[PDB]
Amino acid sequence: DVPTPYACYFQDSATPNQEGILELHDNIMFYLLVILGLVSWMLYTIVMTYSKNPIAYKYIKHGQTIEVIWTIFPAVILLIIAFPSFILLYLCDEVISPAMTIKAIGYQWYWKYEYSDFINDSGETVEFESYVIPDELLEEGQLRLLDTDTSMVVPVDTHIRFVVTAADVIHDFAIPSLGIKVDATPGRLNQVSALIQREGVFYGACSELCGTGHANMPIKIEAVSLPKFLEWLNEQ
Amino acid sequence: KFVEGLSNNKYKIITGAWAASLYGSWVIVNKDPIMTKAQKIVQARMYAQFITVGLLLASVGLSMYENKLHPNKQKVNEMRRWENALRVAEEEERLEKEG
Amino acid sequence: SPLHTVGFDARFPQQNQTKHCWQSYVDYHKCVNMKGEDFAPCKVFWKTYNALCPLDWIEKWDDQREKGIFAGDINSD
Amino acid sequence: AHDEETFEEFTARYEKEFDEAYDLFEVQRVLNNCFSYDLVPAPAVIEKALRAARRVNDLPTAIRVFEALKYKVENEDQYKAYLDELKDVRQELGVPLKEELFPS
Amino acid sequence: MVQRWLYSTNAKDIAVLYFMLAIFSGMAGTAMSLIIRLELAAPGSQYLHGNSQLFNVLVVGHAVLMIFFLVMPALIGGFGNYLLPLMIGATDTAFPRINNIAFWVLPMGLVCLVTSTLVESGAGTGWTVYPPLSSIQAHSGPSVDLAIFALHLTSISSLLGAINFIVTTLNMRTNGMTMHKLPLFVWSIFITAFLLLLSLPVLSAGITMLLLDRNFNTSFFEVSGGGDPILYEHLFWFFGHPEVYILIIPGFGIISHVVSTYSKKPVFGEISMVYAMASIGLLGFLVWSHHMYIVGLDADTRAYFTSATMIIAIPTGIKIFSWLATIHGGSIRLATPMLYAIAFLFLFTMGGLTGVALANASLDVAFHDTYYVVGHFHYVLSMGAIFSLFAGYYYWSPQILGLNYNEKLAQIQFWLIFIGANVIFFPMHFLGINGMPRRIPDYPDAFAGWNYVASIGSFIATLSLFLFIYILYDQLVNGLNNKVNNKSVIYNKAPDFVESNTIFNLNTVKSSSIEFLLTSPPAVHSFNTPAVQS
Amino acid sequence: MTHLERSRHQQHPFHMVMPSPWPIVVSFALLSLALSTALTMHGYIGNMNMVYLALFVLLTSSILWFRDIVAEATYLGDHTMAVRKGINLGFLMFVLSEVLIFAGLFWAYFHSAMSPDVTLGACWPPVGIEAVQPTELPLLNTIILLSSGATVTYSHHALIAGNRNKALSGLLITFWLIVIFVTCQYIEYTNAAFTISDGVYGSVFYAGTGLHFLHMVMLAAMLGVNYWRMRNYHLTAGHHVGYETTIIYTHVLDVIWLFLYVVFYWWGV
Amino acid sequence: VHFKDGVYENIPFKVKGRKTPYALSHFGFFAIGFAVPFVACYVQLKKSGAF
Amino acid sequence: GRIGESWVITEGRRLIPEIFQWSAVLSVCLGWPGAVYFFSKARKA
Amino acid sequence: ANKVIQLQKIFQSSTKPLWWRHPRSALYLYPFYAIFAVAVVTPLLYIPNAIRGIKAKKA
Ligand code: HEA
Ligand code: HEA
Ligand code: CUA
Ligand SMILES: [Cu+2]
Ligand SMILES: [Mg+2]
Repeated sequence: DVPTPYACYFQDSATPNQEGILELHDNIMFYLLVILGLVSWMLYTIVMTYSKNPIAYKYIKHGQTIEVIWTIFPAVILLIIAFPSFILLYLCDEVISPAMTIKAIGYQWYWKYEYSDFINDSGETVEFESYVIPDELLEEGQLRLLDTDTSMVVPVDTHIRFVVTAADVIHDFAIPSLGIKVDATPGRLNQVSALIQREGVFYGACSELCGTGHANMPIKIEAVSLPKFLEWLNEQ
Repeated sequence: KFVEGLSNNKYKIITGAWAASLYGSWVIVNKDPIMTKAQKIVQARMYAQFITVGLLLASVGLSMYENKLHPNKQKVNEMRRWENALRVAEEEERLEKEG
Repeated sequence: SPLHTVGFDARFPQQNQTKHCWQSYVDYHKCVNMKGEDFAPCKVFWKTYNALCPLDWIEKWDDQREKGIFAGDINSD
Repeated sequence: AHDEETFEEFTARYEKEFDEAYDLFEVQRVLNNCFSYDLVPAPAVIEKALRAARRVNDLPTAIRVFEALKYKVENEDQYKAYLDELKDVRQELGVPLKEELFPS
Repeated sequence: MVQRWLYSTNAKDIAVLYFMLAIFSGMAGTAMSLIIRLELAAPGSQYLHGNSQLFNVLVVGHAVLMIFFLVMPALIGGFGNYLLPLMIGATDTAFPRINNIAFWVLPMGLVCLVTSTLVESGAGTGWTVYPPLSSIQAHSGPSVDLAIFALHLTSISSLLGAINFIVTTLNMRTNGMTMHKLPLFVWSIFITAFLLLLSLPVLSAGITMLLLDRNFNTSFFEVSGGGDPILYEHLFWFFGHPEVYILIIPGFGIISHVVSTYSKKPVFGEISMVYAMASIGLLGFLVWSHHMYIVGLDADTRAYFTSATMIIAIPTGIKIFSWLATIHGGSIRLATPMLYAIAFLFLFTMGGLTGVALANASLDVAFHDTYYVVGHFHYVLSMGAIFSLFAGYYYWSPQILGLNYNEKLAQIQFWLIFIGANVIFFPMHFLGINGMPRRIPDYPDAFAGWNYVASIGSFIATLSLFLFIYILYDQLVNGLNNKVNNKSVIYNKAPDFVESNTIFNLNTVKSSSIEFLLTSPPAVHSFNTPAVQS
Repeated sequence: MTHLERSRHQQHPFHMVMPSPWPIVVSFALLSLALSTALTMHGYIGNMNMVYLALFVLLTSSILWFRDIVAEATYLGDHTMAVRKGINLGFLMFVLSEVLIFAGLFWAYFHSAMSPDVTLGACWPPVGIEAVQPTELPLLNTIILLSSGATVTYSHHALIAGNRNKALSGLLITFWLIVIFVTCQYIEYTNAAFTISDGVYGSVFYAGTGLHFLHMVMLAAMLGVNYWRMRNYHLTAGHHVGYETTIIYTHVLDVIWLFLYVVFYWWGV
Repeated sequence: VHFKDGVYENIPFKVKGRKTPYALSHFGFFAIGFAVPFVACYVQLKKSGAF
Repeated sequence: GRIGESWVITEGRRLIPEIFQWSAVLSVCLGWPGAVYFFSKARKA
Repeated sequence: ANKVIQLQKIFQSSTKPLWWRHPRSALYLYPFYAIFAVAVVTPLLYIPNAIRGIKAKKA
């Protein structure tokens, strides 16, 4: 969810998409570390046993057997690597039957979230601009530069598909915990799906250049249970 | 009655005929074994573009040969799409009410 | 309990949805200008554009419709 | 010829290439081209190399044959069972080895 | 002397000037890298107080200056201009005034790029200068216009050098060079000069479309008005991937030559290696949108591009396997360009493996505009092209300059840049997979350790370049004394085992290309007569 | 012949160019042009007088460079057959680079045309913009290029043959033919319903046709230079590489005009 | 005219016969090269804030 | 080979001491982030 | 007007450089040197006026 000092792994799982991305990255790294180990072992063995070699086998310049095996081995490993990424790419675009929708339109150096599925029985759509808390009005426990005074809040255990766009410079809606990253270009709406499997906060940042206020542009998504979300949406 | 399907693809037939025209002009002109490669290429290109822009007006005559058979297009295909867009709304909300 | 929305349209399954909002908006203004001036099950289109595309786009297109400089004209007489 | 060379064609080709050399550059050149192949040559090659180094009348290339061979072989049992096969040529030609010449 | 350095249509005295602007601009770009990584060392507003626009200006200056004014000159311009006529036996290149105007329109691109960072605070977009971030509404001023006029001038320089190289190795070869007998660096400069004139026209068209919708009121990417900014991403990255393949292919040529000559062995299957390099060249156009997996392409075209970037990945693999095969079984003489050649293999295999981790269009949604990407390209660009650049200089400059360097200082320079650059870009992977975005002035203070470790490394990587500057000085004022007084290495190819010293002094240089047979600093008319070959 | 009067020559066919001061001057002028047109686009200098003189000094330095190359090619006499094949292949690769700029412009047209945005009315051409019909003036200035190609190819094949009165007549009438093309193209520009700012359609349309417009006015300057040095007896019967260069250029300009014309005037309306 | 060749007639620097030491020119070249981004930072830090 | 110490033993003797130093140089060419994390205050130092 | 061999006999037989070897080449290069020096030194006095930010006096 949130980053940790001196960490060397992913911000952990919330969505089936992020679980699939974590499993796929570990499978790809498991297939890559064999190649890295044998490349480093070949380099070490060669440069520490042929440096103290006084003659050079200069009459070895081609061999077809070992040439075609080292050109057919990376094709095999790359087919095995590309075999599950097709499954993830073709399932992470499957947005059949979501529950509710969000718009996450990003202006210059803030976001503006809006819900308009009409169960708020005041009648209207609900919007809020979601400015960063400036870093002198922090009050004794608040995470620096990625906190927000007005969070987005989503429910648990419903598929939510949110579209995203801008009104200016190309932004990016990017949370690494939910595995969601999509460029908010000002011309088109871009939709991505989510199924958040546990309550709690999730932090993210803008991951496209916006100009001066690129760092002062965070995303804070609290995921609460469905009755508390219904109460919040009716009250707000 | 074939004008519908092979006049929907005008600018595929024109481009394929241009490529085949340059090929069938080049294989004719290169059989003369006296000239430079460049003169053969530019003569083949000239013959090809002449027959291609000559066919571009034949397709205009064919285009109004299609236009009498289908009057005032681009605007009544839009309303066929609109009828298929209204049926998909009524079929859906009637089962939303009784489902 | 309920949280229903537009579901999944078969015409626009891609990642972009700008044509989906623009077509739903122009077809709302094509239903309620043509068959009957307001009484319908073409509130589906209203639900769809008001769910999908943002308020600045809706305000810009409605002021363009008022001034008459709308892009895809809505069969108005 | 990029087709492979069998051992008999190897030793016949190189014996007829050690017989023809006349200068010192030629003997050291064909000795380097014989040793920088993959196999170690049979002593039918190397006693002819010793004779071809005797024909040019210089000593240390009739010693570096033996040290290059000690670098060539896989252990020292092969080296000892090799060196007792070139005993009398080393005797009547009078060349030394390295380990007895430079004791260290 | 004015007609020998200002008019100077001779391809030997243009390459020295190329190298002088290369070392000047590389010093400026690494000053910018030092300032960036010095400001990012700790959370909270460091040395430049506030002022994120200045940091954006500094990072676009570092990126575009060190790409288009150090690596592309000191690999294409300098090394091709000095060596491509000197390996195929041309007396010097065809169209000589064309590669004089290429050099002389480089530093005016440099001076307009320098004065672009002073007027109206400045162009900050990053080197991939995007709309509507750079259109006149969100970025006003004459700054980014001068910043892309620099790209127009550098684009013109590299294309003129490309046409020059292509014709001068398609016609003026020597007597016996057939269509496949050239040394592999000639083939690298060949294929790179093809990719230049097949790629950068699209770049210059896209960025002049950016200029005339900035100032001439057109609407190519101004979206309220018809256009779309996705068309710039297409039109830019159609050059943007062939640009780095252009920057890395002469690196492959240099590394092939130095591992061929420092292991006393020919390269394992030179014909298959040049087929792999040429297929990498003709295949590097078909994968241009692996930098655009996020913007909203379909899953079908994303599936195509994540299929095709792995077939991009395979011939680089067979090239690295042939490099391991040609250093296997050798007689490896560990001098200072051979050390850089050995380090390049490991430090580029590492970046290529994390590159194919990036190449999955599935996996790019967790890694885009994130310091994992910086860890990948600051491996395969930095360590790749510049370890090949150092293995070009430390291997060729005793022949070109005619002054032998110091050897122990060269080895402490190699180990200092190796350690002090491996400590920078390795924590960038942990910063990436923990969630740090790119181009931030600084960050939420969770990941406060790896930035400090990278900043304590960048000072080592700068001190090694200061020692490289002292290596240049010690080579320039103590060349003959390093020839005589036993501080250097003199013979790069050692005598073989059974060869005497009196026999090594007959055949001193056992080369396979022409360049190590010309005398130190070579004559201005080297090939009076052609250089025959069978 | 004698060795003594064989070693008094070049010993290889390739060109050895004396040090000439026209990379440095035209590079100076290119820098001044770039900075002055980056400086006057924002109102820092008052008028366009300085970008005018910068463009003029670039033009006159490059025409002095071409003066130096025609003097070296036909007076000092170094362009032998190896150097001739070299400069021929160099011009072929330069024009292969120009057609890729044209391909980038066609990529822009196709990408914004076959997927039209929702602010254009979702139809190509957009709403309200009266598109140019392809059959009135486009038909004249697409048949005039074919007639220009036919007369420049018979002027070429009369130059190889030996007659002067035919090989000069073809060059004169192809010069006046394509300048009649350029003038009626300007006539087409000065009464058209959309400008370069009116939407994306006018933008990419005027970008493509204006780049072809500037390319053929540069071709007309090239052909005027070639007619001058054909009248002044520079062009021979077997050493006309600077004329084969421009006929290759005008034939590829004709075919890229027909591509531009078809997909800019028939499919795009 | 073929320009005459030597060990120090291939570079624009004159090294052996001078009046000033070579270290002055050789380190001032990279001094101005290393100090052009510092003067860019100074002219950008006096235009907006302080310094 | 045929006569001598066997090739399995005479190449195991050459390569088995090489595996441990390869593991050392790889564990200190990729494992120094562990050594810099070990002394910092995040490990309650 | 068939004046190519006289120009060749002049151009081969001189010591002056190529861009100064013609008879009428004094009228082509002195005004060029003047206008080129003016046209390239003139934006380098307008660049500090742009660095200071002071625009023109137009309208
Ligand atoms: C040429 C490519 C290149 C190289 C070598 C480098 C090397 C360095 N770079 Fe980077 N960098 C980029 C190109 C490069 N960079 C690009 C394209 C971006 C993206 C910008 C964006 O997207 O916004 C970027 C971004 C970038 C970031 C990420 C910032 C961010 O976007 O958030 C950082 C942070 O550390 C950085 C700093 C450094 C430092 C300290 C080095 C150090 O390694 C520098 C030390 C290097 C040397 C010491 C090399 C030797 C120098 C010589 C001059 C040798 C001379 C020899 C010869 C001429 C033969 N640059
Ligand atoms: C020098 C130019 C250069 C080179 C050569 C590469 C090499 C590669 N790169 Fe990289 N890359 C960049 C320049 C380059 N890159 C730049 C400039 C960016 C940042 C752009 C920005 O600003 O956004 C970037 C970032 C980047 C992205 C964009 C991600 C993003 O921004 O969202 C991608 C996407 O696919 C990528 C992938 C690859 C791959 C697969 C290779 C391959 O070519 C690597 C090939 C090497 C190997 C594969 C290893 C050796 C092979 C073996 C050991 C055999 C076994 C291997 C296998 C079986 C796989 N890198
Ligand atoms: Cu919004 Cu960065
Ligand atoms: Cu790429
Ligand atoms: Mg991006």
